[PDB]
Amino acid sequence: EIKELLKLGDLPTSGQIRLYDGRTGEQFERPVTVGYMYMLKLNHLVDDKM
Amino acid sequence: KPLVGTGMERAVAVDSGVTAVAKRGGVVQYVDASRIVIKVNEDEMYPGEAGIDIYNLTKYTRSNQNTCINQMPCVSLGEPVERGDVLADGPSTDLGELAL
Amino acid sequence: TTIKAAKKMVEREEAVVWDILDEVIREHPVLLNRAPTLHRLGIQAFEPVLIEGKAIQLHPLVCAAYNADFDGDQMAVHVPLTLEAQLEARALMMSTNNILSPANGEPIIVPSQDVVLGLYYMTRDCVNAKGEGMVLTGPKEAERLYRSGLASLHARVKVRITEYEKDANGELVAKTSLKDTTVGRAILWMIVPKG
Amino acid sequence: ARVTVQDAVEKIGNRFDLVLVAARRARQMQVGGKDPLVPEENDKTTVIALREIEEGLINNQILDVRERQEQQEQEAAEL
Amino acid sequence: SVTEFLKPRLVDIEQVSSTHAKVTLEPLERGFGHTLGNALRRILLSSMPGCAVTEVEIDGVLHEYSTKEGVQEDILEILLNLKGLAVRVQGKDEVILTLNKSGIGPVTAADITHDGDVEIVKPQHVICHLTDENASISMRIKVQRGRGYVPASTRIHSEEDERPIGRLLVDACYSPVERIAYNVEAARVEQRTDLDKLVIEMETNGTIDPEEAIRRAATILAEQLEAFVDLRDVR
Amino acid sequence: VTEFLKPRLVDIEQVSSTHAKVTLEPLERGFGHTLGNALRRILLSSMPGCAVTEVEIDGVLHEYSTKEGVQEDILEILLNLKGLAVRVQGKDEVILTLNKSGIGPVTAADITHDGDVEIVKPQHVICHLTDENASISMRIKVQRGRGYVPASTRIHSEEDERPIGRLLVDACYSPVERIAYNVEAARVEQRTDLDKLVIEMETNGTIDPEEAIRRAATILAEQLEAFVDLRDVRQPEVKEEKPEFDPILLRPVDDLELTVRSANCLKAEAIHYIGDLVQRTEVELLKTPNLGKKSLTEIKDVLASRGLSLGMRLENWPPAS
Ligand SMILES: [Mg+2]
Repeated sequence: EIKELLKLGDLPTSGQIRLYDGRTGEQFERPVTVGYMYMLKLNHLVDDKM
Repeated sequence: KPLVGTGMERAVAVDSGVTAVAKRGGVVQYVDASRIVIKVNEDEMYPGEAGIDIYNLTKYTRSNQNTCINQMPCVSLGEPVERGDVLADGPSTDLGELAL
Repeated sequence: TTIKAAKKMVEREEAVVWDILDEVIREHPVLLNRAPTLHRLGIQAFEPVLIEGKAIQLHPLVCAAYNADFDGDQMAVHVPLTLEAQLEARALMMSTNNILSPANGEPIIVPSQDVVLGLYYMTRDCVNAKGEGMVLTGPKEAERLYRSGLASLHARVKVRITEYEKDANGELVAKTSLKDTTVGRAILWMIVPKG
Repeated sequence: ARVTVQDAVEKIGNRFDLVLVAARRARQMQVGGKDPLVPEENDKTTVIALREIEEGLINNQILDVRERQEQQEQEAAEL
Repeated sequence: SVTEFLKPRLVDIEQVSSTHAKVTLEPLERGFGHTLGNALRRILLSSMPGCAVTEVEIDGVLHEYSTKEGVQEDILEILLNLKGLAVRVQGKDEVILTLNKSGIGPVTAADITHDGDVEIVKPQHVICHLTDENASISMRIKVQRGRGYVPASTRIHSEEDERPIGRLLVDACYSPVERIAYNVEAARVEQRTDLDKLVIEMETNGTIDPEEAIRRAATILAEQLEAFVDLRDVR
Repeated sequence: VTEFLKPRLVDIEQVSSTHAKVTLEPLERGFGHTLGNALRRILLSSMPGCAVTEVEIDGVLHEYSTKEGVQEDILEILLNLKGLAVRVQGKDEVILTLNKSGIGPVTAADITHDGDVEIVKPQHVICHLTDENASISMRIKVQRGRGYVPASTRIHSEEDERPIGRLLVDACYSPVERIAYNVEAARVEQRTDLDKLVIEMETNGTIDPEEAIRRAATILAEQLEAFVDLRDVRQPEVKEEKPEFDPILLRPVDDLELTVRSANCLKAEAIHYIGDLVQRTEVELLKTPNLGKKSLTEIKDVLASRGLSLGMRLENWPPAS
């Protein structure tokens, strides 16, 4: 189902896309996976720890 | 809004008392960042000594964990709302959906 | 002149005090300590370098001894404050002076997952890649050919190595020979010492 | 600068007496008012003390000989 | 020839939209494609002349954690929308714009009092929404030109600019470019082979000109390279 | 400020006189990475020089050959030849011979000395020769190429004709043998982090490494010359033309931060533009109805606080409407 939902859009089916380096500006071999993940900022801010 | 949700998010943000729930479905009369005034529909309105409903949104105030708790209105003027529908998204909410 | 002026300048944090702070921590080590201390390596000595931020940057090869993952572990820092103290911390409690665990002779500086994965990928040779079967003079030319993109990273290549062997005395005999190894191993050879 | 002290452990019997004589040299160099016998590179007293110990011209015996020489010079100047 | 090769030259500033632009550098002999592409991309993403908002002044609200009877969104959303707004100034380096609005409606960029050298890149950019007839908003907006990006915290210099309570500080995030992609392809040379033409697409704020920003970045890179074009031991 | 920071190098270590370690400090937060990457990608491939490209042994016509007279295979011969650097004059292609026999090993000094070429290391050992009965000779052709040409593209050069059965060697026209740039943190009085660049390079010795860095900088500057501001400053010209009438006068009176009451009173007298009001002394205001104290005060405040005043004599109005 996720595969057909991806193929609905123009995104690649394998889920892993070729990525370029930000520093060297060359192509990363072994196409890295990439997506959209939901993340959370924990209630352990550093300004109350240092 | 969280992209990969579980469907249950539509309940936590509603079944709790964090967001502004519609006690009586009606027509939006006055939208403001502080208060929200709704006009009760003729059927749901009481046949005597009745009027319009007012929800006083809570602004930035200290919570029990030194966090901010603020409600943001998510309705437009003249937009009819149903009973139980959300009117203002509280902290970490988006259109009646939990969004941490 | 007095202590009040220095205190006010420190509070203001003028541009003339940062160099003083860099000078006083030129060779003044500090002590890093994990919250649960098990063995001697629970407290180590390190030369501090100043960084703009609110977190303590730690070496990746030492935290394995600390059993300290980076998921939110908080550690403490202490100051020796005495000449005897600074010399002791530089002499005994320093990280370089503690490479073998006091329990077993096995080294505690064993590399972690990231570096070993990188090196494994660097040395895991395939059967066919860019530049399979060519010849390279030295590891420097291998690194040049690799970074130029004209060849892959792992490919069976006949290169020439110049290795050194320690004789009975303190002599390092040199031998140059042609080996058939992957480009990754040849590139990594520029790192290992001659012995 | 200084990163390893194993070469100092080689020249001294152990690490405890090594750090002891190093602390004595550091006291002589910082508050004792003695000049460093090796040209420093903007390093503290501990680093130059460890370097002079590694060079082999300073140890416990040399330090007590120097202390005896300073004491006899002082008592000859006092008279 | 084998030595003393050619230099590229700009030939097109064709824009597919009002902001999404494309440039085509050609020709490049060999390997200079990826080099120039990555270099120009990093220089563009690093720092370019921007004209974002720095300070705001609303007579009604005193602090960004307050409200105001008449506006739909909150002061924080107003600051966010103002930061998202782009504008172009030519003559001076810092300017103050006045925005006065009344009546029910979506208050956008087209409702501000423009000036001579001040150009709004898009008037449809919504700022807030007035949801009351007898409600008005009169605000001042400080816009200064800078380089790179500076947050609202470290920009403080003295303790007097914040003494006026109406003065609110937003993080000056000025960056005309937003995404810079590039790719090399086979160039059309007269009589040769394997010459590379570099197509650089840029999704920007529309404030800066594509050719202007490209030449500015090229000059910056050349000046930085000049540091050791005649390198010598000097302190 | 739009004015960047220029670094000042403080260390150029020339250890071994053929391997340089240069530093650069300070740079921007991301300039070190891009500069190191550009310099590396230039010196690796796009750096003209000279190197061996053809080899021909008078007795061996294949890379695989059990050749007598030498205790090394042909692969080691090709490797040593590839490791032989030579600088040539304006002549972009030249051949040389190695007619020599003997007991010891043939080195670079045994090449036929020609004024058109120059060997960088005569003592560089080429091939160990059999101590007796070993008279071998081979010719080598060098050219002036662009950079590294691997065997894959080299075997394609063989694929063209190779009519004699010509042997081949990996062409490495780049004078630099290896390069490694590293970025670290550098601190200014209050700057968070600047890119301090450290470049360790090692060349074939045919040219100085600092000279190679200078040549790479010059070639990159010549490449970017097509877009360098079109000039040094490109605008040493400041001309200020300003008419007598101000453009604020053309704008309507509703753009002066005035109340709706005052706006209605101003529109009552059919005075829309500001220029239609600046040419009107206040004598014609308190006679206008609905202009008492609050409205008059607001008008005199919001209009004259901008520098101008109410009531002036001008003739350039309205240009052009
Ligand atoms: Mg943990």
